[PDB]
Amino acid sequence: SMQDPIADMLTRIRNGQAANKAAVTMPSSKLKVAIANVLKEEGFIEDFKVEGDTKPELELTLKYFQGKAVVESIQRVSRPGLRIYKRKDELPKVMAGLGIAVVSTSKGVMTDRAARQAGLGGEIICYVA
Amino acid sequence: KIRTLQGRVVSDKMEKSIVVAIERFVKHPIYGKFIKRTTKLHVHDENNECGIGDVVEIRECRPLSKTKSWTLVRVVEKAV
Amino acid sequence: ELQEKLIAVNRVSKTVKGGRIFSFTALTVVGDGNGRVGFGYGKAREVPAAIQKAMEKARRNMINVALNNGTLQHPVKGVHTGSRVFMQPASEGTGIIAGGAMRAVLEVAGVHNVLAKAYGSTNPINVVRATIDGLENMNSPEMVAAKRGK
Amino acid sequence: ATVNQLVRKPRARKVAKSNVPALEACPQKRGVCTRVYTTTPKKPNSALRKVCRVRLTNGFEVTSYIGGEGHNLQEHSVILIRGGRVKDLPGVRYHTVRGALDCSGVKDRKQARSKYGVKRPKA
Amino acid sequence: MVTIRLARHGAKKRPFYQVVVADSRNARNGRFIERVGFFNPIASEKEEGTRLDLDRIAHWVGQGATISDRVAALIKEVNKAA
Amino acid sequence: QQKSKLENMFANMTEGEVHEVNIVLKADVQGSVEAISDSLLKLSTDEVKVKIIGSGVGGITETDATLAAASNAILVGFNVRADASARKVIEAESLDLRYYSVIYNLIDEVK
Amino acid sequence: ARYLGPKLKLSRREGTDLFLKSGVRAIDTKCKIEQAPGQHGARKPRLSDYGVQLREKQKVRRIYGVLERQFRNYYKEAARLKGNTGENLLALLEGRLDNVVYRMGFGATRAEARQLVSHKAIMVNGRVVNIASYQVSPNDVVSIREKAKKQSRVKAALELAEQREKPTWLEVDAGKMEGTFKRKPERSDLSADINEHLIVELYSK
RNA sequence: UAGCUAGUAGGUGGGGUAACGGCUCACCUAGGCGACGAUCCCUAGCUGGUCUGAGAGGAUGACCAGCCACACUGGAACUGA
RNA sequence: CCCGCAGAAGAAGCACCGGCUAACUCCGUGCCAGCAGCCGCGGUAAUACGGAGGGUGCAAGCGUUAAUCGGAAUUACUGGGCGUAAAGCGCACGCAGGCGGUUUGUUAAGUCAGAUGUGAAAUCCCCGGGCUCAACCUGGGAACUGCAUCUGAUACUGGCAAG
Repeated sequence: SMQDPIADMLTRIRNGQAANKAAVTMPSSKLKVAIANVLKEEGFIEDFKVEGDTKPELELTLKYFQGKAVVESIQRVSRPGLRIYKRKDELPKVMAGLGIAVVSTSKGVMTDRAARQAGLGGEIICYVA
Repeated sequence: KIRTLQGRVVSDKMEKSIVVAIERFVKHPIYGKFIKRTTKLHVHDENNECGIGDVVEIRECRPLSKTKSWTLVRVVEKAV
Repeated sequence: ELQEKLIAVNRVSKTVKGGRIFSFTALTVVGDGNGRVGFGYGKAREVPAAIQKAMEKARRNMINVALNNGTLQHPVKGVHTGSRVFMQPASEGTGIIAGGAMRAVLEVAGVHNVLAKAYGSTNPINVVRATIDGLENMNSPEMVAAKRGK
Repeated sequence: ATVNQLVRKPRARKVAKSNVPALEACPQKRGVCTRVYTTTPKKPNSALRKVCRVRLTNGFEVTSYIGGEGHNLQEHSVILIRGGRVKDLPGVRYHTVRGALDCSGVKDRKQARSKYGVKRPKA
Repeated sequence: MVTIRLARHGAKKRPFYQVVVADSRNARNGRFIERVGFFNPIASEKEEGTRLDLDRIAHWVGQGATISDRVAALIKEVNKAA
Repeated sequence: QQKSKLENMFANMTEGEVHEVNIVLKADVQGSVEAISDSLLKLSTDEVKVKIIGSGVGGITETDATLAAASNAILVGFNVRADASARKVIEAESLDLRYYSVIYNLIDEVK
Repeated sequence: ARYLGPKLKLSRREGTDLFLKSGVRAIDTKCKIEQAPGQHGARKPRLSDYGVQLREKQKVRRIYGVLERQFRNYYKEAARLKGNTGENLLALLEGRLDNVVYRMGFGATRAEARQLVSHKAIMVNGRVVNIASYQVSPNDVVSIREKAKKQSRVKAALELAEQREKPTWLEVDAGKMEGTFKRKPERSDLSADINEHLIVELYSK
């Protein structure tokens, strides 16, 4: 169901990257926008966008360099059925630090790199490769 | 004030006694799943105060019976 | 610089109208010592005939694998048919410590450090290619600067 | 598969029952060896082998294989039993010790003296 | 009785005592409150070998603990400032 | 042991004396077991053959009662007492425990 | 805890010069090296992938004259020590007292170097040392004592020691019949033909 | 093994213990525990650790040290901090 | 612990060698006698038995057996399957339980930060020291992944309120 709409968007990317589709449309939210902001910040997606008032729709433009996709893989780590939380140095690094995780800390939604520098962690979302 | 827990009434009238069903969230050591655990504890009461359909604050004390080593202080609202 | 070697040889059977005729197939993997990983299987009625075609086919279909110094850039998962291969970089650690079938592909690629532990099926012909697929899909921190950075 | 299923009932492990019914945390045992029989091997092979029904000190009666060429074992004189399983005469889960207690070692043997209780000859 | 005393944890034919504050009713290597220092009576002529913290024992002396003839002798061997 | 068994030079006895009686003996003193056994072999005859099995140095034991359990035999002692672990075995399975002060009363009953 | 048998059989079975027959002469000439490892050694040199892993360990053990149980500790010590595990293996073996006695040219062979060290004729920093496995560290000076000095065993060794490589990591000296360990030997200064990656592999499984 | 508990659960008063208490009595009320496994059955001292394992875990509880229980079996009291 | 005396003198065995698995021929025996951890050898050329020669591994130890883990991703939380190999209840409605769209305010339980106390010592690990080296012993440090309390952070989950 709509139950887990965070992991929906992670599947929307991988299907869009596999299918070679440019524009991907979906529902919007508070955390839903802030995850996509971190994807553009490091430089994975091309750009994020929102359009609407009563029912805003999250439009994520997908970036492509070669014929192969930009993002290698994106998977839901922490899920409704089982949550994962990481303190300060317990925060795991993906592919020897290459790429970024997405981690929701107290001050805001950050990466595994940025969470180490500030000196505070929280609920990990997903691993961007 | 001394440390407290957020447990609810659960038993109405035990003839000048009151149990407190305490909910809590704990990470399971092996799998890492978060299961709700229920800690039922006997508490001493005064002047037949409010019973079930309420949530009652709790604090440690000298045991006035077998087990029953806690005392109440404050209760949220009235009806369930 | 050719640095070529065989993994294993396995006798097979046909069983025609007359009777059983046995062929031979030798798996081989090759490399230049710094990337350029390649392999070949082939078959023949003799042992020295089959190994020749294996080394001959190993020259073509050769692709670059990106390494930091003498180690992997990161840990990478790779699968082929029914085999499942993991690996960890482990910088200058103990090194080239692994069993046959996957021993050849690592040492000739250039790695003198990374740990294997191949799960699932451990068939000599399926355990190879899971490396080359798992090393091809692996990307380089310098040349991923297209997507990375800006 | 699902985590919430495994929270109710955790993962089960097989007890892995031992292949030595004597057990008692005992490497070797002894037993009375009442009758020494001669029985043919399994389906694939053909031979005549020396095997005896050994009543152990614990109470359990169990058959035991006699290694080496020939033996003086029979009726009385309690023998030691090393154990371990080799499959040939159906039912055998043990081996007798040679050169221990009352049991004689193999005569005129030179290689593999540790096995079969053969002493080093004076040279 | 709270007492400061030397427990032998070293080796056979090579003693290494451990000066420690414990109850007299407890065993030598048994239960104790807490360690203070160490004294090897073998050792050699060198910078280290005898160490003892007078700030810790003098606390326990004030609380009502007695001192054995050896612990006293080791305090009066090393002195305080010397 | 090898000589006595091979001495017959045949797989069995030539006649019907094969029927025999077994005995189990443990005497408190070491001097007797060797001495009286010689006198116990004097009463032996061609018809019925009697043999001693596992002569003991003293008392009684688990492996001794087990020795009489495998092959049916009388368990006798010049002088012996039953151990706590010995009584449990003797009382359970069907056996016979008889101790004799003198060797004469023994030499008569075995016969 | 020593071999005592034929030293050239260890050289033959490996198929490499262990420097056990050195002493007075050198460079073999007469040998029968390799070619018949056993009685049926003239059979083809084809050998398993596992066997060449063990064959490397035996080469290093038969050079330095170390047993598997004593040699198990050097891998365990080299693994726990930092940096490369293979480089630490030969570094701990190179720091043995018998070998440091052999490198300076006191003993004409490696077994003879262990031989002389056993007799309490070698003295580190003044004090005598019996054990050949004594670990030599930086700034340690090692020398022959006054008793049994200038003997034909030690004198002939130091004469022909000049004809060898002459290692840079320790000073030969041989003027007053003494030696000094300058620093820990480099990777380039040892090994070369003997590989550390092959021996380091065997312990992983 | 799905139902298990009459001093059983709680109160009041009295007695009791060095000390709170069904600790032990009288009376009063009908509760208490339990699917988050009560009760019953089988086995077992527990822990720092030991052994194995890349880790997670698994097995284990000699020696060393902490706590507990026991002192031929069963039961009870005295002396004394 | 040190010094002297005499002389190679007083001191090496055990398994194994068909593949797995480092290490081979001959002789004898001929589905006999035996080997064997697994798949298997022997019925007249046995590198698989027995002996011999040779060899390999290891050493005052070497084997067998028993015992636990590893291998075993073969109870798989990390880290597996469920069309045809072992496996989706015959199907459905559903209580407890698990989980839940999206917005604002709030609470600060879960979560995260910092501090304090405790987590005995030993042990393990790291850097040193002392027994001729080592085992052993030992200084300090690290760690003890923990639990509790107190003061903060409010993204996410939960509670509560209005949507």
